[PDB]
Amino acid sequence: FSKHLKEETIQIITKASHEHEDKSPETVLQSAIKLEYARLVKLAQEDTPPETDYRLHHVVVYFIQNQAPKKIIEKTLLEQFGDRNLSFDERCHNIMKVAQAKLEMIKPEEVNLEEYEEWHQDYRKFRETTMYLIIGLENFQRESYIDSLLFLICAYQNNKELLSKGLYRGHDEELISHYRRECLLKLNEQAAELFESGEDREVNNGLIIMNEFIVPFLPLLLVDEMEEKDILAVEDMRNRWCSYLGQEMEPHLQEKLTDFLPKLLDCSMEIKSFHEPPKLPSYSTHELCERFARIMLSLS
Ligand code: NA
Repeated sequence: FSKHLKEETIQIITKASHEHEDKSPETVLQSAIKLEYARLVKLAQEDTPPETDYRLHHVVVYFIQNQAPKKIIEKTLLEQFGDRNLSFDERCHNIMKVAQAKLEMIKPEEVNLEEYEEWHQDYRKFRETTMYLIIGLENFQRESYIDSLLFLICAYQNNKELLSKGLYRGHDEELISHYRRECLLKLNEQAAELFESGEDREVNNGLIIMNEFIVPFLPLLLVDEMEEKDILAVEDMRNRWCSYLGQEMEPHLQEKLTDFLPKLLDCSMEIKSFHEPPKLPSYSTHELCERFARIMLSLS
């Protein structure tokens, strides 16, 4: 469904046609599927730099690395060669009709439809998780920590869920953990700087950060005693806000602090924030790959 994929599909069909004297669409389609699978296996096998992730380029690379059933990969490839955008060109039109014909013949014994859809839903979630991560890091790099946090929280949770299904399902946990934690710490420091400002408008914004973002999401860093850097980060944030009470405070500011400080100190009763995830924009595969590369090359 892309210029790159449509042209890659036509190119592989033409290369397939040269493999046998018989040029029937049934013969060519079988050779084209074998050639395309081999092309995607090569991508799946490649050791790539951090800015490139061939799982983002094609669902079948994700399926290979995650050891999806062969018949599920085969049906996915048949759907590629049966796509209506192959319908105009003389080289691919009759192959496309043969692929559409074979898709109808597959029996539920060969491909369970719910299993097929589950695999494609995993890949959809992997792409969504990647975009949450991209936007989270793009905002982090711009020092826009509120937008960064909400997207990184979603990337982190999605990713843990994906990786519960298998090792090749998701993204580097250390990377997302680091930026989720650093984002909370930076946003907390921004809140404290505003709280100290002595300008009522800036103080109010610091308090919005604490009441709307830091206190509600603090439990996320406490869910796992094994995540020691997360636990240490929470203690550092709690220490920062208690330190104001080590000397006399102006009474109005003290009241605003102790309005939220008990909930910062013990968030065990409100582990779920019920906050809605931010919405993702629409995106192409090319855009997903380009933006992933760009943020990986811009890490700070
Ligand atoms: Na890579």
